[PDB]
Amino acid sequence: MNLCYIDGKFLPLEEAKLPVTDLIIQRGVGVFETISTHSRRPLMLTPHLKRLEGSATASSIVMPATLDEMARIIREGIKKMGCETMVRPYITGGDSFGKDHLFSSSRYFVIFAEIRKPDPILYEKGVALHPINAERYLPSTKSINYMLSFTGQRDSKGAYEILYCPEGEIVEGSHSTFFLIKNGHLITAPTSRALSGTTRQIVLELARRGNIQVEERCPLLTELPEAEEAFITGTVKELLPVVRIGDQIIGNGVPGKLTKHLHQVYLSSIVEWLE
Amino acid sequence: HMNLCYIDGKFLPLEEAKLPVTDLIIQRGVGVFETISTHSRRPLMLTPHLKRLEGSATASSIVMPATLDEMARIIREGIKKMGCETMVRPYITGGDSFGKDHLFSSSRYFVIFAEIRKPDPILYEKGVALHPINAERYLPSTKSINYMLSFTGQRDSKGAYEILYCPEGEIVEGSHSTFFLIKNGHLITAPTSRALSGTTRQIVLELARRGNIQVEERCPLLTELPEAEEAFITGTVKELLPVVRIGDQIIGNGVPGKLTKHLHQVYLSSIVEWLE
Ligand SMILES: Cc1ncc(COP(=O)(O)O)c(C/N=C(\CCC(=O)O)C(=O)O)c1O
Ligand SMILES: Cc1ncc(COP(=O)(O)O)c(CN)c1O
Repeated sequence: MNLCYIDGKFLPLEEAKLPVTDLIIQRGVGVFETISTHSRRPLMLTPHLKRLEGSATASSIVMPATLDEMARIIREGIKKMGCETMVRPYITGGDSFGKDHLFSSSRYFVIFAEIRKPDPILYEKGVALHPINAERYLPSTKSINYMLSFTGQRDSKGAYEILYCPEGEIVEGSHSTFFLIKNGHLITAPTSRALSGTTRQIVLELARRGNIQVEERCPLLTELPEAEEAFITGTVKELLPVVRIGDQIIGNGVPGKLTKHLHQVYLSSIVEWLE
Repeated sequence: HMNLCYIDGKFLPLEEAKLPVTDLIIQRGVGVFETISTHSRRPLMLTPHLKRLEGSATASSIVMPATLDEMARIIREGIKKMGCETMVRPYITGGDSFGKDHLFSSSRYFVIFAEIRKPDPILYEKGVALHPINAERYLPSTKSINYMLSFTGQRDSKGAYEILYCPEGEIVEGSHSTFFLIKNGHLITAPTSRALSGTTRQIVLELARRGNIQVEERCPLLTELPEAEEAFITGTVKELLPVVRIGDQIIGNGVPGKLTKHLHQVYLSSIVEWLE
């Protein structure tokens, strides 16, 4: 069964509740991470917890626990789940923004759920993305505000995921780092504009190992007709091929050879970053 | 009276009200709300606020969890229990799931009742400062719970009262307020194609129509501020709050102006007409 660690206890997820006074509810003041397991070990646990502290600090939220305490809770919850686990620690604003311009009464909780990988057919056929003219503000911060990822899909035509394409510059997915492949090169937005993805970081290391050139610039929507391949990355989805962006088919409209090769190398290599 | 929360069919003490962590308002910021205030313990613009709430929900793919008649019933019953000037905030949550049908079909709702806290009389006397930012509210007709930018954007606000959304130097609105500029004795305010349909905004345009004061529904430009006489922001609690500084730019003579004070007086004299 799914779990939530809150107020010092592991509860059944469905029993865990938060006071309506919390500014995560009232004003969307919250940050979080998604951590996933392979062989019941958390992948890039330390990078994820460093990113969470980064998100909190950048949002003027005082950490309500040490990273060592959060790692302790995360390991104990994975052990209790006894399966491959998706873990989501949340840090809330809590009830007040002080005279000192900090959230000093932050609450936190940690969700544990059995991992749900995208369906194997989505790796075989790839997915469609819906481009929007919008950006994530303070893009290095992973806040809980994913409203546009849902609302901005009243007319997404069954797309898997939103693509933030401010003024036609591709930055990233609502849940994913975006990679374009052009002439055998990787193109991905720089971390000035895109979240510093853990999967992103591993793919750049794999590209270095493979002597695959990476350009850290925003691919343009206007470059898509000349791309060979595209994929999106995240700890759960791994490398997921993108065969359509809006009305634009990417290359031949099926997952490409460099995407499949990089996904195979990822799966073979991720032991190195298991904690 | 103590603060209340209506949730799961009961009025609780606010401090006892809790929401499941499974709710996507918590996990993903899927939430919309309104702020309703009282004059003489009667709700101001209750129907326009509830229609705006349904607008917000519908535009966010959230299936309303109660009828507007039921929400109105709850709001009136809570005001009666408070027996004082009340700020009322109904919230509509995403609930636990986004369906294969691209809707939030298990929305929750709750309603907070709190004693009204007006800005300090000194802020009406001296006016306030706004901090301009190069950003916009996406889905601007929708009032969502996402106010993170209003808080984080105060590392460098220089003590501003409120952030002002000034995408590409075009003034749209505050994080919590409608923005009005005064030039040559008339009103400039962003159109509702770009700004929230403020209930205070709507009343101010009707008062302008009655007073034969010209309203231009265009985004005032940061570059026009040196030529403005006055500015103010509006919201159901703050009423008309003078703005004497935007960024490093002083507005007019740097004190509240005569058309702002006149419109605030007519507002307060006339307010009964929009009570329900
Ligand atoms: C805005 C955004 N960009 C990029 C990423 C990719 O980051 P990483 O490679 O560190 O996972 C995420 C992860 N979004 C997730 C997890 C999705 C996944 O694991 O595939 C989320 O919680 O939505 C994200 O939310
Ligand atoms: C973005 C925004 N703009 C304007 C307003 C003012 O609307 P009203 O006059 O209905 O309070 C609010 C309400 N706090 C708001 O959140």
